[PDB]
Order: sequence, then structure tokens, then C-alpha cells
Amino acid sequence: NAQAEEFKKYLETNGIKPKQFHKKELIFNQWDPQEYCIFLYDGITKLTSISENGTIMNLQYYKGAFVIMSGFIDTETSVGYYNLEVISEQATAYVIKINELKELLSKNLTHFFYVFQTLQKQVSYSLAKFNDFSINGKLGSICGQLLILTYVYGKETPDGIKITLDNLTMQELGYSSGIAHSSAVSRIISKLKQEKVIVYKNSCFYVQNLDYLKRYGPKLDEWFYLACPATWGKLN
Amino acid sequence: NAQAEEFKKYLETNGIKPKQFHKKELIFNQWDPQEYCIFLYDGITKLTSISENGTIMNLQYYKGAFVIMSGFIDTETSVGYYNLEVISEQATAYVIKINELKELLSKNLTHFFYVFQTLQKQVSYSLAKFNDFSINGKLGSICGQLLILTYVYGKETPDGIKITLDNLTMQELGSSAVSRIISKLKQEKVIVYKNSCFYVQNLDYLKRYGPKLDEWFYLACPATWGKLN
Ligand code: NA
Ligand code: NA
Repeated sequence: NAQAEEFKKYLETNGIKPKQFHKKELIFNQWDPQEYCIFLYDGITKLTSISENGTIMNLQYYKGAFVIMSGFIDTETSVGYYNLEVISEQATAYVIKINELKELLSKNLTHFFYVFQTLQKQVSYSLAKFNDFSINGKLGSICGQLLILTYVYGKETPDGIKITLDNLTMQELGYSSGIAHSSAVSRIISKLKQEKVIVYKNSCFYVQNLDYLKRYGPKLDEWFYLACPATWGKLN
Repeated sequence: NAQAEEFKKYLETNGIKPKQFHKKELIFNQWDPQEYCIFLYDGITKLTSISENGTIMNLQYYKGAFVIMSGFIDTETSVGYYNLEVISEQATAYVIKINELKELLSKNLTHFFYVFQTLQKQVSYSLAKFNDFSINGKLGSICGQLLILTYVYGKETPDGIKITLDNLTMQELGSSAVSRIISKLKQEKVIVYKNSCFYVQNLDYLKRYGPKLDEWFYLACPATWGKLN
């Protein structure tokens, strides 16, 4: 990603260093009175909301490169009581305080625009997710996430398009789709297996009917088409 | 809202003037090859999409002041095949081309931040709406959504929190399963009709089932939030 690399160089130029986080660590948390701008350069994370009764809600998933900000750029106050938890084994992020961000993005407008469009990708992603769910329910959400994962991490193998992710637990799949119950997800994931849309052969998932996923996750497909056309065109 | 006034003054002081749109008109549409930055100064609108059936899908509602951009600021291409339809009888909006927008934001970064932070609020709104739905399903979405409408348009009266909105625009804003959830709220005296108006009489019920959108409004609009808490 060119825009993400040039932004990386820009941060290091201005002294900001990368920080290594291991699985289950929180890059930022919902109790910190200080808010940050996280430039997730490598790895996978998820946005959570730990309610008072201890229940963890999974709201969004991110992979580097991307930008996740915990506070409003103007007021510097919380946009929501969320945490950014690492779910890959390791992750690499640049932690920035918001006040420092405004200064940096004011010296270079090109990178300001890079951060600006990451928020736009978020807005349209959520709506797209909500669109597919409204049409095809949980099936649309699951097919949508699997499709996106196939665009990003898919590779050609004799047994279909292999999703090249370590520890892609079937429960990790049911959260980005918007389901907290492992049984209701197990139902759809099994049906997909029975209809041979996917196959779990040795460690990883294999997509076999890619057209099937495009059929029930159309708006998330149109989102990836409009947002990442180069990667989209690899399997279209 | 002072932040929007300065932006208006800023847009006008640089020549950009507003247009007037009318109910059922599209400020932008999913077929135009040119993308725009809409500065919705007044009125109420909805974002719509269309699947390959001719079906209309209501995705999002916006009230002025606010900003709705149809294309990415860097590439200027679509973010999604969306239309911006006017819900209110009339609406006032400034229609800017993304290319023209940039050179404008580049010369007064204070108003760039206003637009930036406006995307932040839209992002957080979607997550809170999704959070409530994941906890209380359609019930949680309806409540959350009525809760915000109460915070924005409500005023305390002897009959409760009156929604100072056209009874027309109200019904335009309120599917069979949804119609029965709303009517059940009416039947249970959460929101009540009286004297040609609607009043919210059990605000706590809405807060109870729209908690994460209730926090969103407190974090995004703490001024208005305090008027009723
Ligand atoms: Na925080
Ligand atoms: Na458009």
C-alpha cells in the first residue's frame, strides 16, 4: 500500500516509532482518559465493548495497514467506550496522541487525506455490512466476511481458494459477521460445508463456490470493488 | 451549532452558495459519474440504495447541519451506489465537487477538522447502532433511533417530551415487524399521541434498550444530551 508506506515514513521522520503488541493485548482501552490515533501497520485487531456485566461485544475487525482513532480530532474526547484488542499473534502499530496528530496532519495534507479516506472506508463498510444483513440475514453477513477474507488472504490450491490465516477459528468468523452465539453460527457454517461452498481440510478453510459468496454478500462485494479494485480484480 | 455556521460563512465567503431542494428530490444519486460533498445545512434526508429487484433500502438518516460525501476525497470515486433523498418538505444544502473541496479544506484546516470529525461521528453512530441491535435486536434499534429523535427534536412540556416535528415526517420515519414494535411502544405509553402531537412519556424505556446509542449522543452531543438527563 503506497499511501500507507508514505505515511509510515512520515511518522518515523517525525520521531514516532513502531510498537510491537502480542495477542490479546489492548492497543488502547475504554478506561484511558487519554485518546490516541492508532496507525495499525501490521496484524489483525478487533474493536470491543466490555459492558458492565463483563460481556465482550465484538464490533469491528481491522488489518494493517489502517487507522483507528479513539477520540474526536477536534474535541480529543472519546468517540465511544471501545478497546482495540490484538487477535493475531503479533501486531505492529504507531500510537499517537490526538493533539500530536493534528500538528502532523497539518504539516502534510497528503497524509491528512490518507487518514480521511480510511474513515470513509469505515462508514461505507458498516453500511454495506448492514445492507447485506438486511437482505440475506446472518447468511449474508457470513458470506460477506468470508468473501472479503478470500480476496485478501486467498491463494490458489487444488482444493479451492485457501484462506491463508493461522487460527481462523470458526468463532472468529461469526463475530465480524455480527453473531455472538456459536450455535447459530455453527448452523450456517455447517450448511456451507454440506453444500460444498467451503471446506475445512487440514488447518485452513478452502473456498470452492466463490460465486456463492458473491451472491449473498453483494453489497460488501460492491464495497470492496469500489474501495480495493486491484485486489478485487484478482478473483473476478 | 456554531461550528457549522463558521463553515457556512466560510463556504459563502468563498463564493459557494446553497441550493434549495424539496421532498422526494435527490441531492445526489447512484448513477451520476461526478461525486460531491454535500453540506446539509438544514432539513432531513435519508441515504438509499437499490438491489437488483427495484427495492429501496433506507440505510441512514441525516439532519442539517451535517456533511455527506458520495466519493472518496483522494480518488474522487464512489464510496457506494447511494442516493441522498430529501425527507423534509424543504432542505438547504451546499453541493461541492470533491476536487474543489480539497483546495478549500487545504486553505483553512479548522474546517477540514470539522469535516473530518463529522466522518468520525458517522462511524461511531453505525457501531453503536450495531451494538444495540446485537444486544436487543430490532427492539434496540427502534429505541435507540427514537431516542436520538427525542434528544434532537424534543422539548419538555406538561405532556412529556414533545417531538417538534411534522406528523408527516414522523410517519415517513416510522416493514411489518417494525410497525408492530413501534405500535407496541405506543400501546405501552412510551410515546403517546395527543393534541395533534406526539409526546415521549417513558424516556427511561428508550434509554434502557438503546444504551450504546445513548452513550454515542452523550459523547457526540453532550450539550443536547444534558437538556434531558
Ligand atoms: Na480510551
Ligand atoms: Na454518486
